[PDB]
Amino acid sequence: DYMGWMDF
Amino acid sequence: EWQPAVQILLYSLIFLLSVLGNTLVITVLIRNKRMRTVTNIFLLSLAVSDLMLCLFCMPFNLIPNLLKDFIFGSAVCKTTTYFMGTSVSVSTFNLVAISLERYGAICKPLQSRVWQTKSHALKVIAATWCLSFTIMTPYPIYSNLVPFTKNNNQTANMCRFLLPNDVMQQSWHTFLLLILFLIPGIVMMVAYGLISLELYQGIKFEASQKKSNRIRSNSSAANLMAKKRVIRMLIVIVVLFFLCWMPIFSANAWRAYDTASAERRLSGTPISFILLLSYTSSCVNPIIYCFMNKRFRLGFMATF
Amino acid sequence: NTASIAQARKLVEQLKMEANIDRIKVSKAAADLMAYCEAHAKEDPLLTPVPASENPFRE
Amino acid sequence: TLSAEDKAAVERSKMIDRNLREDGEKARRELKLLLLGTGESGKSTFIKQMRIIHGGIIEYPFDLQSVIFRMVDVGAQRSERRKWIHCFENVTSIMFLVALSEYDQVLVESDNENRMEESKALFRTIITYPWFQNSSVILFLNKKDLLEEKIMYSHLVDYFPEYDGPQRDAQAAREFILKMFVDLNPDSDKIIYSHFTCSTDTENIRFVFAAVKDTILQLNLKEYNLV
Amino acid sequence: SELDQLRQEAEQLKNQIRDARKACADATLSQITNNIDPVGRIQMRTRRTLRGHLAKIYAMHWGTDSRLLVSASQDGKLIIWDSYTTNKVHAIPLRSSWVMTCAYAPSGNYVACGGLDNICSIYNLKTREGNVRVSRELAGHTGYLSCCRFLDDNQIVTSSGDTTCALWDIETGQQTTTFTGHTGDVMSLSLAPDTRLFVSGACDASAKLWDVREGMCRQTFTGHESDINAICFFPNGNAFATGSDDATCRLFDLRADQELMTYSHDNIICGITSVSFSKSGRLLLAGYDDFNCNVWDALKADRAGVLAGHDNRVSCLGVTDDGMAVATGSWDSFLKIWN
Amino acid sequence: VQLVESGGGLVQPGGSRKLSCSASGFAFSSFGMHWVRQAPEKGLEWVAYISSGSGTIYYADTVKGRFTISRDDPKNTLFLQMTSLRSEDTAMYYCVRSIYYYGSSPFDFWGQGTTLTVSASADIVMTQATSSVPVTPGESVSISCRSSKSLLHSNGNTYLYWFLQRPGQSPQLLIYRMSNLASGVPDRFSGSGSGTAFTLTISRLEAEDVGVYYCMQHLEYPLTFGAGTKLEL
Repeated sequence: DYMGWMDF
Repeated sequence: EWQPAVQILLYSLIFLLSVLGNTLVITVLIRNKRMRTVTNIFLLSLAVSDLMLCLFCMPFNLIPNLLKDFIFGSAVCKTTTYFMGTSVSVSTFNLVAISLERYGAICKPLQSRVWQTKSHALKVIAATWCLSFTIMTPYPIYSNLVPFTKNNNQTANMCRFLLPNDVMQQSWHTFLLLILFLIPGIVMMVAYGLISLELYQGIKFEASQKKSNRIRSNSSAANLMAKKRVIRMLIVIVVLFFLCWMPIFSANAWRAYDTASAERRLSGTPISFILLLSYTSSCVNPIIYCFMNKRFRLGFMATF
Repeated sequence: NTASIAQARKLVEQLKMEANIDRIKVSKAAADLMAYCEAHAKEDPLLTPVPASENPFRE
Repeated sequence: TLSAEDKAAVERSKMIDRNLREDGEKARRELKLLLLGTGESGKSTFIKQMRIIHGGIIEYPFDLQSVIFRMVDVGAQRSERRKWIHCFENVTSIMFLVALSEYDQVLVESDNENRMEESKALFRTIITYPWFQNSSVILFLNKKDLLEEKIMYSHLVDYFPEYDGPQRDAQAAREFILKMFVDLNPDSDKIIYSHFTCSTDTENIRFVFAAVKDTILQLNLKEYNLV
Repeated sequence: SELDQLRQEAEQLKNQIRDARKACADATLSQITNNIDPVGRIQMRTRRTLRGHLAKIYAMHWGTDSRLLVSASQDGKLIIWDSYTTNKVHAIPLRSSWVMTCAYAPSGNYVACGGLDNICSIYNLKTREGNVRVSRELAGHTGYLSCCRFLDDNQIVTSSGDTTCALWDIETGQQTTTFTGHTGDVMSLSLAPDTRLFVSGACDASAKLWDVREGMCRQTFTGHESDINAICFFPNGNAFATGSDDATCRLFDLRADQELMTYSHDNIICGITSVSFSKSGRLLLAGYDDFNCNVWDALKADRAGVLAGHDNRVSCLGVTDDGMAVATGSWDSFLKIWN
Repeated sequence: VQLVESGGGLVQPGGSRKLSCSASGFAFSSFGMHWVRQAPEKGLEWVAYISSGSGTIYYADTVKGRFTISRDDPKNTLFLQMTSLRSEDTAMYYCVRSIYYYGSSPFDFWGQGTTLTVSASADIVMTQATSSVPVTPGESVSISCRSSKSLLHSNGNTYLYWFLQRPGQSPQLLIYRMSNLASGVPDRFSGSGSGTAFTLTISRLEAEDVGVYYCMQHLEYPLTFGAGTKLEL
């Protein structure tokens, strides 16, 4: 999946 | 697909340029001890912040984005995300501090000599670092390496910040969107706008005195060109700041408020380029503030 | 005398005073400076290094 | 290790350090200025006019708008200035007085050289000393009213043939004098500031304040990587 | 009489002096010391960096104890340092910031300062009030004090922008002897060790040797092409070094009446700012407009070493009476002690 | 230069009193200040020190905590606020100025003193084993002092002091650092020593030289005095 990002 | 290749090319290029640029800035500024002005002191602090941003963001973004899996451990996830947040916070605050310096230096040029001194510049550095470390402490706490499974049956991990509650995550990213963007950006626009107004009123006064409170000046055309170039540099600074940071902080506001719809649309390549622009700030800054400046270039010729 | 030539006459008086001075040959001036450099080479803590106990600045 | 007496000596050293730093603060919050001028350029009357307008070496302290100005008149130095002018390497400006009446005056004491050409030679030498690359020059062209008299009696073309302007007009003549001084600077990045003043005019201290403000703006442009 | 007489006798006497000198030029110093073994490299290290001056250090003087030194900076302070402990013994708030010369009395009881104010300010160090106060304002010169040097607690020799030197009685605050004969702005003094003579350099590129007591200029030394910024006696009193804006030192011998040796190098375009001798006379240390001091073999004119720890013009350079250390003061506000 | 101590007198034990002294004729803020006390028939004892700028305050163990030393430098006045006063606090109290730099003479000036009447240890021991010497004018007399530690510090200073209390007046510094005569001391005084044994040689004695002679050490706080050899005419 891998849905997202690290905030910075 | 084509996106991995261009990602690798552009990340490799901006990494190499940011490392080379900021290490050049550091070696020039530590080698020419007479060159450590208060501004050059902030430029040293900013180059360190941008080297740390480069080294502890770019690989730990690209590789997990290429591989779709965080191959490092929870301790690496904590450390990396902490240094990311710290380097963003310090880079931002140092840009703000250079803006308020320049505001003092141009728009209150005598009254600022009461307080603008290397001791003050170190005090403001120590405050901005210690504040950034303190405020970023949620990152190495709540950045759990939440696990999942891919399309195959192998389990995989992803480094993500999950503050305990949705309202708490919204509060956090709104506070960040204020204190690391809107407040920096409004303070920068006020500082560089009042500077631009002052310099343009000087240009107007010199032109009208050339047509035969501000003062008669034998300005060369080179001084008018320099003042215009300063105005253009200040506008370039403000625009490149908004271009580098409105995408990421807007994406983070979207993820904070509409999490599913945001990650569906921005996850993978798009956010990889949004972050590539964010780190492009870390390359643009040493250019505008050091390589553009003739004195720093002369120190680079005068040094390694 | 208190006259408009006095700045020249006083200079002549000084330059004739300087002319009449006895002079020692540069051979003996040099030998004297050598003799003094030699006799004081030990009494020169810079011509040679001096140990850290004898040097008050090495502590 | 230190004895009780060596500790109290170190404590005296550190109290002296803090006095030195506090006088560093005081000596840095004061802008030094070097007032220079030829003989009969009016240093006395000019300073006296600033003194009534204000609310072998004479330091005149002025304090304007919370900023303190240390106007150094080096007075009657019978000395070769090349040997001590580097004391003023740190000053924010040279203030140069020239009297606009000097064009008609020739050096009665010695020869017949123009009193303005000696002032030109002093301006050139000061502006070209390497110490004053970072200092600006503030050029007070004093006694404009005596020039406003002399022009009726002694025409400027007779003394400087390069004057293309009219023989009637004071403005064109003092514009010419300012041109003839501004031309002397080869360091075209160095802004010469100039004012036309009279012993009647109280505004001269405001002009000094604002010219030094502009010099500090230029320096802060250089120091802060704004070209 | 007339200039067609007196100013031609002056020329004849100058020619007679030069002829008498060239007759005295039996052999240059460099020929007699060609057999002297060289001093090698005089490597020296910064043992102390006295930090606390905030403007350009202009002059220094070691006390006879070879431990305390005063130094003057255009912040308007004299600082007296214990060089052994880095401690500031006194900091004297000066009436005029524009200091250019500094002296320590050989007893230690007094220091003197002078500047663009035409005063040599004699400060008493040993009051019962425990503050330094100005004991005398010697205010009879009419150009800046370029050098002050104490002969004794009652006597100081002074050099000014006015071409005269003056010997002062401090007790009575008045000149006891005025030394008239330089034409250039006279720049530096050094008293001889016997204190019976001193030598002075001026912008006329001449050095004059004066009898303190008689007042007569016994001899005039002329080999420099430009102003003698700096002057120091060789420690026997039979020779002195003269540093000039021509970027040379020259060694003059008081009894050869002649230039013995010149300390020059093609790389050295910067003027000499200070000269001092090592206690044995064997090293001549020169400060430069270049941010360095060069240590010269006074007998052989080889550059035995360079002191390079400064980032601005070295303004002053003193060697302690005991020879144990070299102080170097510079326009970067730092006073570095070397040995 | 003047010190005038005041605010002594009689107090009940357990009481508290602020005795003070005011400085004139010197830059009091430049000087460090000591209190030294003298019980009615006993030797000197150092009470407290306050340096320039009120740093590095020190007390004796006999007065630590119970006494506090302060200075009003703008008023050039020193105050010793004593509390929990005791019978052993009955003494004449002296303001003693002190100044510390290479070659200074600390303890040079001593105020006239103030009497306090109360109605009723690695500290360097200093021994003056000879409590009395019978002296005749013109004789040479060699007062000697011994310390339970060598005062030769590694910097080469022997931190030893000599004081003369001429009878009925405040002590006066004779010698500082074993071998320097104070300002105005007759050159007939001389000091010598091995670092752990010391001798004061009053050559060509005068009737102005009779009184009580104290040796003191300035190596370590608490500063300690000998009992004092009395010269008797």
